[PDB]
Amino acid sequence: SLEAIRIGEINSYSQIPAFTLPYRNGWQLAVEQINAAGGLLGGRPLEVISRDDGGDPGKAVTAAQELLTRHGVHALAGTFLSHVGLAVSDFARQRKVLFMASEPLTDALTWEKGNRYTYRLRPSTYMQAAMLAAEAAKLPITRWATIAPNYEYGQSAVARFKELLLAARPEVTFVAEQWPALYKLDAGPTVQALQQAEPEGLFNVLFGADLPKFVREGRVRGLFAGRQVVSMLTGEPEYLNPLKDEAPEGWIVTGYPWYDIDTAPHRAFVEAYRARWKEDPFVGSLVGYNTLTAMAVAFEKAGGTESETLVETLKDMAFSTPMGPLSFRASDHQSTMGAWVGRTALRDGKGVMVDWRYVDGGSVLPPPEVVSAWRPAG
Ligand SMILES: O=C(O)c1cccnc1
Repeated sequence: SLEAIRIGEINSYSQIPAFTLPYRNGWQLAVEQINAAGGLLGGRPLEVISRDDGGDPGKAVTAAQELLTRHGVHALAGTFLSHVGLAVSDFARQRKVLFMASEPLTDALTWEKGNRYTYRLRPSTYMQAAMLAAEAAKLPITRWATIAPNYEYGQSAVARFKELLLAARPEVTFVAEQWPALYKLDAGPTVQALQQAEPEGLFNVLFGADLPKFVREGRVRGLFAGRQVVSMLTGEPEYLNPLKDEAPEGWIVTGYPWYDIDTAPHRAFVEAYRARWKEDPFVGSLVGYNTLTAMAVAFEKAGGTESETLVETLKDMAFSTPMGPLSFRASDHQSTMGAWVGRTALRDGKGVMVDWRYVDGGSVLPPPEVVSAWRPAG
């Protein structure tokens, strides 16, 4: 038996299965394909040992330690919540082991709290806020209100949206901010506070379980009528689909219009996923698939599992995905994975995105010289 290459993956399987179950389907698909094609480094099988974090930073770090000390994993991967990602990243820094963050979005993972051992796949809060702020900047309104879950992710998303919109439109004013605790939205009073401030536009960061509550209560109380809504992640099917015919219309969102992407590599992924799982993909599926693909490429290009070489190998490293080649920047360890921007609509009683475009991640990233200086000096 040849020794496996082992990846320790940690995620919120118990807390946000809407994302994490299709995500696991995606990374498992990638692993199966890699092993069927001969494995890595002369035939070594790729193995993922996965753990639940309960959506908790402490539990995630305990899991990381167990993966290292009981299973001798060669790298860590995953997480969903931004503060959980930050905790696992700091642990990885201390232990000098690769951590490939998949889904946590805060730009703090690559910038303010960036480190040698941490790389991150998905487009960050900054990146998605840049996409959305550029759209908001074209609207002939000035009065904005924000609503976001009150933890690292929501805080970063709102801070970046405000910064980027104000830079484009110095006359914009932010007339209200609402900060429900994650998964604990008190919809009535929150909606009323937004209405009271008489905004023209709303910027929303609620996702998952919080989103339908906000959509429904906003509608009941007339919050959305005559207002523009700009909303991070709302076009991702894991959040949009459960709303069914109550999906919001005309919102400007980031999301994943997988049903309408016609390019061959993406269709190949959709069909391989459907054949394997008998389910449609969600954005989590693409995230899982890309994460394990990128990691497999890193091991293969490194020629081994040794941590320092592995980390060096990822600098400016390209990897093929269902959306074409992506790379990890040497400067901030951020992948060039982008997102899709467009408007929500109903199609046959289901939420979809229309008038959308793919925005490559590089196009909304500051230059390497700029981001390098935002990282810790040691
Ligand atoms: O906390 C995060 O980074 C987060 C929130 C929603 C979706 N993906 C990531």
